[PDB]
Amino acid sequence: VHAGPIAPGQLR
Amino acid sequence: MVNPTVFFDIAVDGEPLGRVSFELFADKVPKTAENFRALSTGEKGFGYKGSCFHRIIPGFMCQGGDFTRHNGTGGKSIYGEKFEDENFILKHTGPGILSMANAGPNTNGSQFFICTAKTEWLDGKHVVFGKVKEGMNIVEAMERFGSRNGKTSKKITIADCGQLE
Repeated sequence: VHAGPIAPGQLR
Repeated sequence: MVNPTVFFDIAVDGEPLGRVSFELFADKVPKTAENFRALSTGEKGFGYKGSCFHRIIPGFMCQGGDFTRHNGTGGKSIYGEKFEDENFILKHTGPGILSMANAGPNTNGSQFFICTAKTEWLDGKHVVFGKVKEGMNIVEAMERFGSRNGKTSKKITIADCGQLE
């Protein structure tokens, strides 16, 4: 729902 | 060929900070560059002037371009609400890369982000279409107002914008 690149923090 | 140069004059809580200028790679990503260019001048009737950078994550990127909802949900292109990923020839090679923010494959609208780091994991998922020509120091300055989850300490807006060359 909110656009944008996935952050390092969302990945680990 | 001469690639467009567009600028953003950044304001922090209404007080103007500085100018960031971009070269847009129209010779290699023609449709994505034209969309950002026409939204910078506002020649189609809507655009970036006045919108804010709603999401700034220090050491990663600064994202903005949501001129309808101002929170990452809106925006629209000059083509329609969304358009397809044009190509992935250019990579996210370091600070200053200008790339399309999206909500998955083929969801390009008006949101964009400026990398403040090499972000290889975004290659092949976000279309790179430009780079900061001058004002990298202004981009570094914007970073101080972001947070780990992207919320900004101050209201960061595009006070003015347009095309130089």
